[PDB]
Amino acid sequence: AMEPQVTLNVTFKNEIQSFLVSDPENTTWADIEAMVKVSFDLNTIQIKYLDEENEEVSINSQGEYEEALKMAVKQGNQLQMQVHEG
Repeated sequence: AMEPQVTLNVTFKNEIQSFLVSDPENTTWADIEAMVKVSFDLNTIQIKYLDEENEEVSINSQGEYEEALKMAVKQGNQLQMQVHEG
């Protein structure tokens, strides 16, 4: 046990919102996507994050989300995310 609170810093265009997610192992990618959709009024989205190689990589699944979280643990419990419409 067990990943600590993670901060998701999510950019859409020139807006950014930070979401403090208390128990990331207890979350689903579907839940996170839904939060981002509701926040930015988006329907179909692609979300990317900045990985260890400092490249934007899309998260398209629960597994890709879980891997992104493993990285966040090593990087100060935060993820820098970018959202694109469509």
